[PDB]
Amino acid sequence: WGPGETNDSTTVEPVLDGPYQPTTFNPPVDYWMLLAPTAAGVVVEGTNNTDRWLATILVEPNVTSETRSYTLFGTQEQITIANASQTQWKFIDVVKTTQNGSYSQYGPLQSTPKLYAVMKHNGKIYTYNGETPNVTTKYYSTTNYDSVNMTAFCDFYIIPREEESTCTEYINNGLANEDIVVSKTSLWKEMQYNRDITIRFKFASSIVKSGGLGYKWSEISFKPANYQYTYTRDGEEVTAHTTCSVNGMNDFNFNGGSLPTDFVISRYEVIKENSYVYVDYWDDSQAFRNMVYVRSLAANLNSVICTGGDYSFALPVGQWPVMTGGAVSLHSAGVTLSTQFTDFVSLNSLRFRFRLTVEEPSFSITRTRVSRLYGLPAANPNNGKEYYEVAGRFSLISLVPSNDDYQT
Amino acid sequence: ANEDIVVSKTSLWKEMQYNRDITIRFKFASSIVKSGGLGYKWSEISFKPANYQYTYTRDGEEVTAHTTCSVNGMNDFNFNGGSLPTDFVISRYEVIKENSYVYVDYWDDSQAFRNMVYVRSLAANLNSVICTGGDYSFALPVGQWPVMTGGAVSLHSAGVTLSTQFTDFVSLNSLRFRFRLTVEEPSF
Amino acid sequence: WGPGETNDSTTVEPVLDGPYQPTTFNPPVDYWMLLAPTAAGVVVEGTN
Repeated sequence: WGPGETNDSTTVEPVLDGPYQPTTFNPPVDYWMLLAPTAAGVVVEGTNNTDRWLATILVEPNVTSETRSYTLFGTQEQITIANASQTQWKFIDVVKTTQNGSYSQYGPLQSTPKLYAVMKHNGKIYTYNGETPNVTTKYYSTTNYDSVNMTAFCDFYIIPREEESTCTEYINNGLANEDIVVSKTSLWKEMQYNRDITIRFKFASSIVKSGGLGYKWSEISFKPANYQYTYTRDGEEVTAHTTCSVNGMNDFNFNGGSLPTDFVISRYEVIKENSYVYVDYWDDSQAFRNMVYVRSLAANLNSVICTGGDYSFALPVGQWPVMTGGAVSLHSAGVTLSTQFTDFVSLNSLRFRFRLTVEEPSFSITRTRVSRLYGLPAANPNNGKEYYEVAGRFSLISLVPSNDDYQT
Repeated sequence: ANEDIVVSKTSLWKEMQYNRDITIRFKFASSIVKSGGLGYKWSEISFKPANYQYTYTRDGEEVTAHTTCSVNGMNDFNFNGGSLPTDFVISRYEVIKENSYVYVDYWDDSQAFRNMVYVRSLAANLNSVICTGGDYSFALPVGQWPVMTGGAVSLHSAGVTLSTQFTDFVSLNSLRFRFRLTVEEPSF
Repeated sequence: WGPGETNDSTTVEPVLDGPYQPTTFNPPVDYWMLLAPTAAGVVVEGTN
């Protein structure tokens, strides 16, 4: 008995984390900001506003010593620049330490892929430098490293530090027809059973987080959940196993924006009227031993309520949204038998399909305008409970061998 | 309450084996929905159960077989060109891999297939096939239309499942062959 | 004869498209741009 095959909803894998628009933000620590601009000029600025204004500038290839008017932090400034490379773009880091302070150029980096990377760590700003295909990194010590913003005026990505092995190669290279009898005649009769049943089951969810800063998730999906227990019926102790799965779920997604600090749920599934919940039940009882060749199946099962649990999203900053509310009542949508035939043995399953009907209260997510939706979330379907239960009658009509027969 | 009653008397049954030559045919379906906005963001490009009916001569017997093809265990991929309204985005599409399988449900009308109930055991020996991926354009209001190309997956025989839905008097049967996948060149 | 329940999934009502970031582009005809500022000053600019 037991294991069916109804799995789904797997996902792999954001590699660049998506293009982010030109904005001013404060990326985290131990994470590399990767710049791959499309037009020359200013690319990124870093400002602490008391003693540190850094500005990285991209000079086109085959540009000689000349002065240009670049708007650095909202004000025009005459910056002198030169590049000996006829084909390779040149990154220069113009820095000052006062509001009216002097601009001083550091670097350069002559690189064909037009890729640059920066990060903050332990009181310094590390950046890429050197030459291709022999690129390396350098650093500049800076006080108050943890409060400096990094404002980009061009598209960029964010890559974790632990994937430095991928960051380096990124910077380097970029992205007849007959009937045969087998046995003689046999002897079987029909036996009708009436028993009682108490199916105990539980939900399980699969939580896969999107790689990046930590503000956005990738997948919060359902997953089949198994359960074992031991219960009494008419004085006999039976050790019953259950396995709950689902189908026909509806995929909701939230997007606060493309900024790396905006909360995004690329997908999370919910059960509604257009869904079902299957409960595969099996035990080692003698009734189930006999129940192989079955003619009819019926059962008078009661209804069960299932509520949504609270899920706290661990954001770096801000008040954590909490998905709360939601609940659905169930009713047995008949029971199906399945028989999977393997090379050497056969496997069975008795799946009680349960249809769904929404009830009160609705679920919501505070501080977020997407509110007052229906359904039971996949974030925490168990609502902190160890199991749900549905109990009732079981009425079976099966085909079994016969004894004390052949006459009246 | 626990009791044991009888509904019918004794009877006689015979364990009889049937070997038949089967030629299954099937097809796939696509359900491509365009999301709100300009027309550069797609919400879903996903499979759909593909029903197909056909008639074929099996050892001179005309047999009308009805099949329904689907895939299970697939993985969810996506693509992004940017959050700008003119950038090509596909939020979630599905793709079959080695971790997945292909389930072809079916039934037909010949006596041998009308008699496959109370099966004790069974097995099928088939060969492998190939399914390649075709072309499809993405209609954009303004700009060259992206088009897809490449990809191919070979199927190899697997087990069978016989599903019987009972609602309280009746039997509702269907057969279902399974196929394991090996992704084969060309890529997509 | 009837097939069993096949595995499926359906998206439903992604009505709120966006939010997008400040940027420049040529919006197409037959499409309302609905702007929602948060501070005073300029909101949208346009030039031929």
